[PDB]
Amino acid sequence: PVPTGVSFDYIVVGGGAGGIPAADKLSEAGKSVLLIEKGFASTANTGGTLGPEWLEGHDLTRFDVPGLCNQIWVDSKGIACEDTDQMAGCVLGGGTAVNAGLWFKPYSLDWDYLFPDGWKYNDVQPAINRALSRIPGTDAPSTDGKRYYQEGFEVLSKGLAAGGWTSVTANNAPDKKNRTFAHAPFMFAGGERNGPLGTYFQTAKKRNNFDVWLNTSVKRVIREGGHITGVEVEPFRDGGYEGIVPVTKVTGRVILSAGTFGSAKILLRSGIGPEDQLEVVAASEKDGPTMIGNSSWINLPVGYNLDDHLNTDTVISHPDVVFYDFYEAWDDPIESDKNSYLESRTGILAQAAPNIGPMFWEEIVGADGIVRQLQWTARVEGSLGAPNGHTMTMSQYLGRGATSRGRMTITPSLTTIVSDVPYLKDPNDKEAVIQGIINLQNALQNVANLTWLFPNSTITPREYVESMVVSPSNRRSNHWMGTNKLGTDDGRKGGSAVVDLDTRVYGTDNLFVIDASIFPGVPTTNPTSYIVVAAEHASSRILALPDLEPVPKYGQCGGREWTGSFVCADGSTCEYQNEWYSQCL
Ligand SMILES: Cc1cc2nc3c(=O)[nH]c(=O)nc-3n(C[C@H](O)[C@H](O)[C@H](O)COP(=O)(O)OP(=O)(O)OC[C@H]3O[C@@H](n4cnc5c(N)ncnc54)[C@H](O)[C@@H]3O)c2cc1C
Ligand SMILES: *[C@@H]1O[C@H](CO)[C@@H](O[C@@H]2O[C@H](CO)[C@@H](O)[C@H](O)[C@H]2NC(C)=O)[C@H](O)[C@H]1NC(C)=O
Ligand SMILES: *[C@@H]1O[C@H](CO)[C@@H](O[C@@H]2O[C@H](CO)[C@@H](O)[C@H](O)[C@H]2NC(C)=O)[C@H](O)[C@H]1NC(C)=O
Ligand SMILES: O=C1N[C@H](CO)[C@@H](O[C@@H]2O[C@H](CO)[C@@H](O)[C@H](O)[C@H]2O)[C@H](O)[C@H]1O
Repeated sequence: PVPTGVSFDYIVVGGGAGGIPAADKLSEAGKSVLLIEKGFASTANTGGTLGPEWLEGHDLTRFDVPGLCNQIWVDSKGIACEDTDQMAGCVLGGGTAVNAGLWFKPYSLDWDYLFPDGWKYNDVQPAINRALSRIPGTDAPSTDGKRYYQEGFEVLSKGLAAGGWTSVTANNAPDKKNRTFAHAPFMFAGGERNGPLGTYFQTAKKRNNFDVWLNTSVKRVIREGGHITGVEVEPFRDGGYEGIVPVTKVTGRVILSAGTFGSAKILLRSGIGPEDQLEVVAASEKDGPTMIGNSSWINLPVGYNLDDHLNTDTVISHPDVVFYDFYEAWDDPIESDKNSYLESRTGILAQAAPNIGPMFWEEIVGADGIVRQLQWTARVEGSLGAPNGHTMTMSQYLGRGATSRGRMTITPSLTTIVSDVPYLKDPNDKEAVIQGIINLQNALQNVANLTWLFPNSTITPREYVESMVVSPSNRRSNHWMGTNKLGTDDGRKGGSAVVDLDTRVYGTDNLFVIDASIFPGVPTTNPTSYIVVAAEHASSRILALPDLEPVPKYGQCGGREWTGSFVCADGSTCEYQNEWYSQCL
């Protein structure tokens, strides 16, 4: 039930990695900010209560404890988003509430390579410095600075060093991403998940010019032509709001932080995206009758440029490797570990599940002269059906420089699907994957008693890869990006860009997108830190824009090539004439 007289300078939709820092920075500016979130309170510091019984009374939830982070894989109900075919957090904090918490200071090349000018490394470096001040990493999240069950790590790390790879502290040497290995850095603090929920959101929630609406889903933005007047909400759970909440007249702005799939969905429901997809929404049961008319539609490649890390698992077994069962930690945690975590915030439970071992990287020049970026995540766990005890999984991510891309589309149910699988469309992407496995095998070839289970010694790396099914189900990294791509090439004219350098949606004066969806591709690394940095950076670009200026009566307020204000001065309205012209009348 949305209140009589309330409006906001900024409305930020979605409480994830993009939305929380954006809403924090914008409310820090003194502007009035409303953060609308689908899900409910998650970590205890947001007032979340949800978790196992051994946490009861200890001021902790399932979202606070690093060693419980893998529960999401066996118990996601009411937490994971249901309007997508992939894995996403639909609680407050979004993906940062449920992810493994890996946190990386950006590799400069990622911004220089992926982004146009104004977003290159020189441009976002102040933003990088802000994000890493708010959240420095720690590669030793146990509050005593000790690390636990490192047997496996020491196995692989010693192996790698002998193979010619160099130890770094990853976030002290962000740019050393080639033939490098490191202790895994996390956004944890005080032995707890922390992150954006622990920093950005906490400073925000203290401000009286800041408001959060939980349990509230944004159906779409309401707009007259290219000017968004408000956002339309319905309760996702009891205590959510039903209605249309306005933004400050003329001057007010909306930011879509709902995620690569969620923000794209909202745009489509708002009559922004490819014709065929808008036409799907228009035909739909839920939205057909109330959708904005097809003459107000803005055609942008929403859902194109779908990107993710290509994940390829590898498994080894070594006798010194010690498995820890983080799943049995949900119900019946080993008591001394329960104890050191609850009293001291120390021990294996202050580390993310499963035990996340050496982190390492290399860059491989392909036949096309394109440098492709590999990241490996070693963790102590079976993967391909290898048994859990002495195994370690080594997961290769194919990152920046990969050329393959997919597409997201929307169902008649208004749920999103990955309908064009992104991975390995281009042969040189595959070559990098194969070469990386070969390269790793070379590094680890002198390690005694080390066994290759996956691929086993009788299968070549090429054969091993060639055998694998290429599908999001077994190959996704849950790093989905790119559906609202940021760029200078206006999508209305056939370009690939959904939003411009200020993250403004082409065809609008006040609508912006800050989340994973704007990245032209995936970075070297687990993307959360990058997404926070992009929010630091985008919110500053937005904050430095001059206030929007209404058009005088008879002036042009719209059209398919219009760059300007879409909103009219008092005493006139924007009126559509044709696809190239709207006038204030
Ligand atoms: C479990 C898993 C493991 C991962 N591990 C790592 C890791 O260790 N480190 C790393 O850097 N990254 C990791 N990631 C990647 C990461 O979680 C995402 O890339 C990142 O959090 C996405 O940022 P976002 O702002 O675009 O979207 P999100 O974080 O998903 O935020 C979207 C938010 O908007 C809300 N929302 C969505 N639609 C609507 C709507 N219509 N109305 C209102 N609210 C809405 C959602 O509930 C959610 O809170 C992992 C993620 C997964 C799922
Ligand atoms: C959002 O919805 C959640 C879940 O429906 C509400 O959280 C529950 O609140 C009741 C009583 O207030 C508690 O007994 C439950 O333990 C809570 N569950 C969880 C998972 O937190 C929450 O109150 C709602 N929030 C708002 C603002 O309406
Ligand atoms: C990353 O480091 C490795 C090793 O330092 C580089 O490997 C060299 O690659 C060139 C061709 O790309 C070969 O001709 C050399 O013989 C390789 N040297 C070794 C020791 O393997 C690799 O090129 C580096 N990657 C990038 C992108 O700079
Ligand atoms: O960034 C990530 N970080 C973590 C850690 O690297 C990954 O979690 C892994 O995700 C796998 C599922 O894809 C699980 O089988 C595995 O146990 C779990 O640790 C996650 O899928 C990936 O997106």
